[PDB]
Amino acid sequence: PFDLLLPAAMAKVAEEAGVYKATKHPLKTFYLAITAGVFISIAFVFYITATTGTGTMPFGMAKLVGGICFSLGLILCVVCGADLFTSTVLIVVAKASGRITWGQLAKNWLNVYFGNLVGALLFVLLMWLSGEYMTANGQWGLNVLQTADHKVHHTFIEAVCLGILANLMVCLAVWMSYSGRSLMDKAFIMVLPVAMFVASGFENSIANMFMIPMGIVIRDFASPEFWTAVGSAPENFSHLTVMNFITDNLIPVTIGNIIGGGLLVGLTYWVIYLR
Amino acid sequence: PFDLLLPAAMAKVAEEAGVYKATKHPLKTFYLAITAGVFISIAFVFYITATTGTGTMPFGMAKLVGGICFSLGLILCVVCGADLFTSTVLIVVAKASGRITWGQLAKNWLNVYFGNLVGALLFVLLMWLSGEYMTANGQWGLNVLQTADHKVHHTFIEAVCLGILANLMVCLAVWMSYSGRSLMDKAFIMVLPVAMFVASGFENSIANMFMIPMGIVIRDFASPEFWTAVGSAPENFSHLTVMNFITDNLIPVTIGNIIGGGLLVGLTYWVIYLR
Amino acid sequence: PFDLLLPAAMAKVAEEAGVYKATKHPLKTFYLAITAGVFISIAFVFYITATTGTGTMPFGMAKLVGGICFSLGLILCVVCGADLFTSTVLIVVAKASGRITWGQLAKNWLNVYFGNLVGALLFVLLMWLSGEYMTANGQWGLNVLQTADHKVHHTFIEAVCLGILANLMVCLAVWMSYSGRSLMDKAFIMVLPVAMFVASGFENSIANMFMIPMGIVIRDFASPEFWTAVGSAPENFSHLTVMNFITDNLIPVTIGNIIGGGLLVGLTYWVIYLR
Amino acid sequence: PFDLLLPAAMAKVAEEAGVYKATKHPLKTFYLAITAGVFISIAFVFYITATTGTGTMPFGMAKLVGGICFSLGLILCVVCGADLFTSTVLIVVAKASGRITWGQLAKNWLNVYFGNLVGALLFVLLMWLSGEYMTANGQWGLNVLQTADHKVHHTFIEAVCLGILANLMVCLAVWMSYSGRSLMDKAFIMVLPVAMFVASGFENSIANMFMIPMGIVIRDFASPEFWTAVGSAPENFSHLTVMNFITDNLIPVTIGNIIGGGLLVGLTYWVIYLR
Amino acid sequence: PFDLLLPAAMAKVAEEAGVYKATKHPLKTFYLAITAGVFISIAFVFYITATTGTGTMPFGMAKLVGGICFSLGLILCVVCGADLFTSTVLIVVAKASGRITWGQLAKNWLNVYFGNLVGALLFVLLMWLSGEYMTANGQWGLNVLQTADHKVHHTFIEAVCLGILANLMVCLAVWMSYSGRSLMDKAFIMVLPVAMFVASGFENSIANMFMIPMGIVIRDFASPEFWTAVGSAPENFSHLTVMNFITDNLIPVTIGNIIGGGLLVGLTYWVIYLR
Repeated sequence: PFDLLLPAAMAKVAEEAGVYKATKHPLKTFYLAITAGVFISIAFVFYITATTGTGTMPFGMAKLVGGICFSLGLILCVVCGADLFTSTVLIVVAKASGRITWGQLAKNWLNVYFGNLVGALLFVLLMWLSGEYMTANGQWGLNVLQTADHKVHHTFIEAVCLGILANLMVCLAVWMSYSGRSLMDKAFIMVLPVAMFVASGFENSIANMFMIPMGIVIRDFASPEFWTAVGSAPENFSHLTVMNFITDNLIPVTIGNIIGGGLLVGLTYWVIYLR
Repeated sequence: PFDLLLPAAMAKVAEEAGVYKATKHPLKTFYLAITAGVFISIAFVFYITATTGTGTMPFGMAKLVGGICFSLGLILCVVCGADLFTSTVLIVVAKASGRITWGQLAKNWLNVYFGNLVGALLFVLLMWLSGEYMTANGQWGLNVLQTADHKVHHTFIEAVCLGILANLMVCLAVWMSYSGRSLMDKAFIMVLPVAMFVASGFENSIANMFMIPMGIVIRDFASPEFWTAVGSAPENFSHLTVMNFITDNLIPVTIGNIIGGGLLVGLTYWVIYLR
Repeated sequence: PFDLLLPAAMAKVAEEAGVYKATKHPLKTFYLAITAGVFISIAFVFYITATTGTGTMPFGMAKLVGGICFSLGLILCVVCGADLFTSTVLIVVAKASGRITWGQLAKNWLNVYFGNLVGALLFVLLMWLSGEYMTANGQWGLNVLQTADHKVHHTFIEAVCLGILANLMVCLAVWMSYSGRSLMDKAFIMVLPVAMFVASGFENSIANMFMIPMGIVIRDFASPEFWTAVGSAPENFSHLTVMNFITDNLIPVTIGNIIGGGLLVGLTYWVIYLR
Repeated sequence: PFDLLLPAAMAKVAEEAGVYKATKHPLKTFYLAITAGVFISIAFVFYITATTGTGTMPFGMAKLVGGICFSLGLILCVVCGADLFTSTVLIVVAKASGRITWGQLAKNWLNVYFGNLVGALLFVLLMWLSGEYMTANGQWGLNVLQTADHKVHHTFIEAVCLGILANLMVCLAVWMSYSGRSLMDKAFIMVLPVAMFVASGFENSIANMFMIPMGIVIRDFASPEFWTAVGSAPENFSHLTVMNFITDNLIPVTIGNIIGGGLLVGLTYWVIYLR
Repeated sequence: PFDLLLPAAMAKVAEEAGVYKATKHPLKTFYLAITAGVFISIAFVFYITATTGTGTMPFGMAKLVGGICFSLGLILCVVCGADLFTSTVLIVVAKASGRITWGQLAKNWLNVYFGNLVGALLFVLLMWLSGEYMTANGQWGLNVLQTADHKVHHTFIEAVCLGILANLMVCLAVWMSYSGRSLMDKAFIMVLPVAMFVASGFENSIANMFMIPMGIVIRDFASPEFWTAVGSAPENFSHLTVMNFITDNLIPVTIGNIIGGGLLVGLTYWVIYLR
């Protein structure tokens, strides 16, 4: 009563949440994953808006403010009960406890991944129809294009490790929020961990599902006035391809996400406490 | 007790609030809508004051600070119980639940819209009688004029999508505040979502009801000293017309507001939880 | 229990506080008004200290930081139970409810006004005896002089409307703090509304009771070294006169304060809820 | 329960705390005063570290950040139960109530003053042995020397009034923290009042007990490399003398501290409420 | 209930936590120490990311932001129940109380130290495999190298005193967090004390266990493109050697850590309260 949960109780509520999320109806899970993807896309839009025009600003300060803005998406995911893949990886605790089977875990992960992708694509369509890429004389679109272009230029091991580091922070934020008992203890304990992985540049698969397709759409369908304003051409971002997106980024970053989240946070604390 | 509300309880308190707001007396609803319009105009005044003179400042940082300042209006609307149209669209949850009829919804929406417009006009009159447009050697009035001029230059589909995105954030902030149990959990969970839509540039109909008429009034009745100080002439803002305001902005942004708020937040969560 | 007060309960605690404040002993009211004036003078000293040297800083950011600093005075007034005139105007709710008479209201308002003036003068004497006007090579005194000089150059209608807007924000902050149940919900819900009216430039009579006499004292009794450092002369601020202070500022700003506070916040919510 | 304390209860808990602190064992009081002096020295070290290199930064912003950093010391003093002289002056409430005698008050004040001085000297020794004065190519030591040099150049009446203003803010912060019921309401209500007196330049005797001896030690025992880096010589700070420290600063600032704290905060509220 | 713990209760919960941590199973202690080292490495990564490119920024502001970012690691250690050596030194309270023996204390300290080192090395390997040292055209790696190089250039007495000061702040933050009763009172009371020791430059042994080996790895295995971008050569950091790391830094900083933490915080408060 009125007290923060101790780590053992944190692990037991994590186990219970894993069982609850794994036993939910597939259609409800799909809808919640769509909302989670929409929230993550909202967070990346805030990040891009905040970090626009900060070239003269110091690198660390601008990235820190961008991460503080980006934490809104995962705060929304936690508060609104949406199913985010980075958070659904933590059902490995319930899997190890034996309360859920491997088939339930596989179905939940697939459903949440697909729903997150659908939500990210829907928000990409909305963002493009809004005309946001011409903000600040095209600097918003240029920021989107540069952010997307940088993510497609990583090695397999580098992408895997970046995904491990990103899902480490996301699952640590979720685990810490498990201790909170109010809307504020479950939101303010989650700004710094997310801001770390956003400012550092760690790669999140769900966030990339919004980022890279947005960059591809802007590279393809931008008006010539946008290119004239930004002083660049589409051939400067030729590497922004769907196949390159899925191959150079999606698979390695996703594999790193599983390895980080449900091996370095879920399983380790299950071993420490719930074994 | 002492715990944040779970999403199912959040949806049920949203339904109950919708029924309560739809069954209120029309005169009380009109007065509360007037207060809500006054609060929204207060928020836009804070935004304009904060963002004045930030041309040299980075775009994202200045817009983020402006949004943080702007969140005060919706915080006031939630705390003081005022009826804001962006929030009254969420009575579609109670409509879908069957607790209220279509006539009640239509009457509530019309009354709240009219009251918000009346409150915005009253605060426009107060702001003009205050002489605030000559602050910082006319940079306050110039900021108001530029903000109003930019909003009148959007396509129908772009305005509709911008309104969808704005009401998405507003209704998401309201839905998240439904989880809080104190004045602080119902205020700090609402700064970031509002700051997102303010910094990004998403269009809110109620906020525009204060913004654009203020710009028209300043364009019409400004002293020649103000124009000399700002180095511009009224013909530079010829497009700032009442008919252009209602046609290019009000109808599309309002339609986008309904489509965002009571289709992408209210109905989706009613389907997920209250069906 | 553990929950924020609903607007009806907020209005009833406002009514009860009005009755309690109107029925207090006159000497206790005088002492509390003196403490309130001291707190308001403390807030203006923080504002001046924070905004010193921010000429190169953007206008909005500097004024926002100054308002955040200024909110300390009204936070102190609320927490410590001091009687501030901007807050005592809200006893019009209890007057309309019939719990107090017109004579009690008049006596309370006069006593609180006189006590606030006495406290502001005492803090002016303390500030002058401290030697603070020579801070930053006289930039503190120059900031005080410019702030005082700008306030004496407003029309009657402009001053009345500025006072209306200022007391609107002050009474709205008090009304919102009525909802809070802890020291933090009653302090953080009060920073933004005060910061708005401070950054915008709205005129508060009690704050001006410290500001303008301080400027007059500095204009009169400053050392020639201060004038040499600031590169100005007393004849540059000839308009800073006590008669000009009371006539151009005190009466119109005070009348606007009553019209804002106990007509646009107190009476409107009494009509909505307590009628 | 769950509610902030009303001013009458705040005064009664202040009286009870005064009796408790006055009736404590002298050795425990001495140890707690040593810890309080260490905490105050920690706060001044944070202030110096934060304000180092901020010459190009605006005066008010840099001093505000320095005060926010400095509030940590008094937050530590309140949370950890240390006996700080600025806080022990408030036992005048219990003295006026008759619960403690004059001898107890005198012994408590002397013991706390001596313990604070001993703790400040111990932290001065630790800071010198750490080698911190060579941080940022000697700018840390130069900041310490300038801060110490400015404090030794005040008139008796100016020093007395500055001490009155400083202890006013410190005792007001303590009195406001008496209302809080958790670690957060007793810490966040204390940042702004302390930041005011730090940013403004009001003189605290305990803080000066760390500041000035540190400056004397740096002036005496600095390496010639430090002087070469800072581009100055010890003769530029000849006035930094122990006798000048105790005569020009310690006695007047301390007398102002008593007059502020236990006449303008303690006795006034005892008269208002506890008489 | 709902109230912050008084200092006597703070000391008794510190004693109980010491007994609990000293009586835990060695393998669980090792795993928790590994997680604590990972969290500390995460905090140093945030610090490096935040402070990258802030050469033009004022020294104090940049170091303050870096410390605010760095506080995340110790917040994670407290919330997640990890065993950090700087925190395990406080079991000297339980040792003095007689509840645990000297052998238990020695075994706990050795196990926690070894686990922290293993976790720091694992995160060093992950950081190197991520490729983070090429961020901002090698400015991230240059910041890491400079931070590591500066720490290897301290005298024995200076390193001992810096460790004393660092563990003072860490143990004071832990002791203050013992008073909090929620996730927020146990996190926000811990940002300022950690930020102090990070901004000032006080040396923490566990943090150095991540910092210096990372610098050695970057100095050894960096690509020539990184050196070309940063405009430097490995011979500029020849002193970055493992033997120099353990001799010039590890032993003196660790000894200072024990002397600070479990003599100046644990034993002093045991003497004041628990004797």
